[PDB]
Amino acid sequence: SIDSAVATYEGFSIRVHKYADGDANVQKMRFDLLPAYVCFNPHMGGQFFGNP
Amino acid sequence: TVLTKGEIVLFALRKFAIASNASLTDVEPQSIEDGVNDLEDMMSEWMINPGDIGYAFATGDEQPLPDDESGLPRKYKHAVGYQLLLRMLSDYSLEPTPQVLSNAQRSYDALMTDTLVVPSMRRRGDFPVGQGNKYDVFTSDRYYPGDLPLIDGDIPNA
Amino acid sequence: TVLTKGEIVLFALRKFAIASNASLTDVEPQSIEDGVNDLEDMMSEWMINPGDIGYAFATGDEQPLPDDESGLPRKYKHAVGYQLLLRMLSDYSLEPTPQVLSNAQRSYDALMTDTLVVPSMRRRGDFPVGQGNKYDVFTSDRYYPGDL
Amino acid sequence: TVLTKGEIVLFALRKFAIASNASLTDVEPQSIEDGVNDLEDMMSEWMINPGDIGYAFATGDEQPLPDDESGLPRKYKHAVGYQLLLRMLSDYSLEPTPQVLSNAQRSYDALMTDTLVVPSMRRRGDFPVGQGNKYDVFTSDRYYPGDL
Amino acid sequence: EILAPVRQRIVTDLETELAHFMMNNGALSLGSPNTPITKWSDVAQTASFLKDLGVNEGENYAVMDPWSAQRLADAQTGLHASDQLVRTAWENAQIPTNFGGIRALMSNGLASRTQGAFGGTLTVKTQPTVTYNAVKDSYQFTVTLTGATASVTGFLKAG
Amino acid sequence: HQFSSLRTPTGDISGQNKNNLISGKATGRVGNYITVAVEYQQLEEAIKLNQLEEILAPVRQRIVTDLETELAHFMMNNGALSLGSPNTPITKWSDVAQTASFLKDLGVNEGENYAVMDPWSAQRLADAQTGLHASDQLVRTAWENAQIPTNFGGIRALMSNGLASRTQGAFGGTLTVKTQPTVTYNAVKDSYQFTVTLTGATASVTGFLKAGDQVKFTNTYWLQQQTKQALYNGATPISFTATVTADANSDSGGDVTVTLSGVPIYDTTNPQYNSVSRQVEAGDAVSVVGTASQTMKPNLFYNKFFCGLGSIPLPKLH
Amino acid sequence: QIPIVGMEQIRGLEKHWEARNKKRPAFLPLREVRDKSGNIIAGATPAGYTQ
Amino acid sequence: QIPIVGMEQIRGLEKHWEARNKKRPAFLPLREVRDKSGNIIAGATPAGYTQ
Amino acid sequence: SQIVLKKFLPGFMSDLVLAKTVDRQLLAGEINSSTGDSVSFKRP
Repeated sequence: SIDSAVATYEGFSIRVHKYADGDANVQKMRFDLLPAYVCFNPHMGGQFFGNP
Repeated sequence: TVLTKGEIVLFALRKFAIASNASLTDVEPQSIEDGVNDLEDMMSEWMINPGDIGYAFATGDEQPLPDDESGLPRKYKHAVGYQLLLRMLSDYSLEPTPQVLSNAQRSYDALMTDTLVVPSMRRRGDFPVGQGNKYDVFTSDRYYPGDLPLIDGDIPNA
Repeated sequence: TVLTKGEIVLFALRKFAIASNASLTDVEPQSIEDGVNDLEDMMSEWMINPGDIGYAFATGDEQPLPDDESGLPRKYKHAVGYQLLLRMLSDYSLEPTPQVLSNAQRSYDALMTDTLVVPSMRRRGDFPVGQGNKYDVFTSDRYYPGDL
Repeated sequence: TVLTKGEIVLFALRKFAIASNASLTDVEPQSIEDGVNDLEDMMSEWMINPGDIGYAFATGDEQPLPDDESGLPRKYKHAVGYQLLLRMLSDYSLEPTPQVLSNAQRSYDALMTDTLVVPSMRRRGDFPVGQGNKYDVFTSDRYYPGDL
Repeated sequence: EILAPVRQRIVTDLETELAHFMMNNGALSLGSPNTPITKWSDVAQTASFLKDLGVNEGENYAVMDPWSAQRLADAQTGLHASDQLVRTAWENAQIPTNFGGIRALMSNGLASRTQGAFGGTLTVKTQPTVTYNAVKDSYQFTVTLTGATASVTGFLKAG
Repeated sequence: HQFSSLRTPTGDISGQNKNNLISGKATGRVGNYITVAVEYQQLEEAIKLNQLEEILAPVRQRIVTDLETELAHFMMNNGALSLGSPNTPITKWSDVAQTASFLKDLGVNEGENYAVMDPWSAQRLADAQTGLHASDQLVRTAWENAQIPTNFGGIRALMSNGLASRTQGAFGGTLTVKTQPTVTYNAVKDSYQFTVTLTGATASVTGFLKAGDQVKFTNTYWLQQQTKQALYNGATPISFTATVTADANSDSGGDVTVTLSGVPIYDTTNPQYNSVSRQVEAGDAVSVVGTASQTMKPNLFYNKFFCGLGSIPLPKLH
Repeated sequence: QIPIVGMEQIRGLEKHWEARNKKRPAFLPLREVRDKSGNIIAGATPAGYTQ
Repeated sequence: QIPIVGMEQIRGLEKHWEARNKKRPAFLPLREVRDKSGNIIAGATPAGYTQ
Repeated sequence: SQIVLKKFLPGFMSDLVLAKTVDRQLLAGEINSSTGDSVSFKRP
């Protein structure tokens, strides 16, 4: 029961919702995106700098 | 500046010459007390027809004090004092004169012109907006907003 | 800052100088009880035309007293006092002045301004409801209710 | 020559013979102070309904003095004096006269005709501008701008 | 109007916290953090280490900031025989795709980290448990150290 | 517009704050007419004035030259970024590549970047190019025609002799701010300029700071605009810099008030618009880049959407 | 067309006149015209309408 | 057509009359005509309209 | 200072290389309404 839409940006889908909670004549919009991350093997990457 | 209630009351007495600085006989303190009391009753009633104009009331149920700051702009004192005088004349068994009435009316009109409203009534809400306004799918706006009730899922009837 | 019957009655008597500090006269006990019971009766009558305004009545078999709390709002004091003065002056057979009449009328108008209703007449009851509202066919919602 | 306060009060007290140069009368500090305060408050309220005329108000928490410059142009002196006289006549239990009323009204109208301004009705803002104005040369001049 | 600069904010925050996640979970380290990147070996050592460990199935990568790349492009302009390389470096200041056996990339959106105050000769006091039965699920372990400063908050930051 | 995000494990943002729509505007104004007027007598036209068209040919060239000079003055007065020091001329390749690298790191994406340099710097760049080792075509072109490629160091470089010259103006003493300025976005969002007073200048010098001078704030840093991260040129962070708009003079006590273009926005109630690492508090160290009274022709670098020029058409007279 | 009324004639009663086209009021309130002495000189109707 | 009013009749209200065709006011305010003594002699309507 | 053009001034933008380089293949459509809030892969 809330107006919504979807936006695409470099393969990412963002859910936008619009409502008017409260009688303050103030509209509200929200954007939503949820991510998931995994580390397969810590011994296959890291940081690097230069050496003198 | 301060524009004290006692100053307003003394102004009201002076413009009808009940008692002034250049007078051999003066009024007793309780007369000023009743004048200030009537001033505050009149101003409290003035929250209906003329509307709030910035008067400061006594908070914490204290008796009115003549030397307290009213909190009104100086551009209102003649109107307030004239309206106070018209209410207070009978107590002194005296009647108003045409010049005083005209001055009171002029000052009251001057006060009134500073508190206009012009409500500027709205559009209905089922009035269609033209096809040339380029309405969209998401923001609605195909029809003008109206009262726009805020309906909750709970409390369905009301 | 609550109002009292004694305070309201005294205001009316001072307003026409029947009894006031400006004059050297002092309140006579007989005038005050008359003011109190006249005020109570006038409020009982007012319970119809101006409408209820928050007056607190005296519990049965108990006479009202000047020290009793009236319960009226502060803003109605001038209106009530002026009406009391107008229905009081006949006791001493005085005649109201044009300024007193004008002040009483102004106070009455100001009091009545805060009690308007504008009942906003409703629909009929057999008036058809259009197809733009997308009514529910089974329900009896093709027409306006138009009742209590 | 500059115009200061106090002389306006003296003008008001002289034009109705309260305290004139040749009337075998004298001025009083009470009258001077009352006139000065009345002038200050009257200009304060004149700030809204008639147009501002350039009056110079006293600095905060300082009493006005008769020697302080008013700042008014010399033309408005008669109007200001007549209005102040009408606003302070009732202090002495006196009543004005038709000739004084006519003079005050005429001078007030003379003051009004100088500060009078007539606004011009702007066009709506969605009113089309014709092809004869050659709006194609410009980008967003197809319609009238309206008002800010 | 709001649609354009909100997806950019979403993506930027996502990538910043992803960079934080990678620098918090990565294990290997190379070189001294003080010294910036200046020469060819500074980039080649990453590929050399990755090959030395023994990883083959996969595809290696490296990411560097804008200022560092110009320093390498400037180094490339000083080559002696590669006309194509010297021309590209002189004109467009662009390093090739494969630099030193690893793909070098240039990015300006990259998180930064503060070291965190530390002082004193540190050493381990208790033997930790690093058995495969214990660490066969997370490759993480808890260890205790001595020889630190008296009492400081944030002795070791994240990363 | 710019915005800020929220983080919540489930999405419940009932008790948090929402971004507001603070919008700013940039203003543009017209200048003054450029007019070239001549007159002659009828007798002069009859008996003496011949080849009038060839006589009057260069008026359009003069008009365009004046327009270009004014545009260059405006650009150098309104620029804010700064690289290098005036004490050293352009000699190397990094000296030009640094502009492209700085513009890329700052966050400029749209349009095409440009750099403009004087013929002597173009000659020195060609001289440096002649020392290449593998690109025979470029070496031959530089050795013969003394030219440079259109793209140079990743940025498009141009050579012009129409640039203007500026003067530094005498200055000295350990300059530092005296009063904390106001850098709130709601206050500085209209013109991107702010006024500040300094302390520690010379006793009484007229023309203490001239238009086009550049002042750098030592202990504050630039910020990557989109990622809100600091900028580091290796191990030396980049410091905030700004440009003076109009002339200033110093009174007794070493106090000088100056208006600067480009602003260090650090707003606490709207962090979303920050463009600097930290606030500029009282007593911060500032310095003026250049020399006491050096005069030179400044090289320029800019983006496509830095400044804009238009030529308003004029209507005919009756 | 717009009605024209005095200031004190409609002061305090503006909300009922503002919403006369959306709601369905049974009537509309308005005051009389009173001079400086409080006497009634004109009715409760609006003074006039714009042409 | 242009309405005709008085200086003292419309003083202090010009802004509400300047935009009666842009906004949608519920009413238009105007004062009455008073002589030198302060008595009302005419209504709040404009005196007339130009031909 | 009254009329406003309908085109916004350009702004600043960052770049995306980390998301494009990291592995976006193994974990793709496995966190559904059935598996729950976490899912695990095997080790060699």
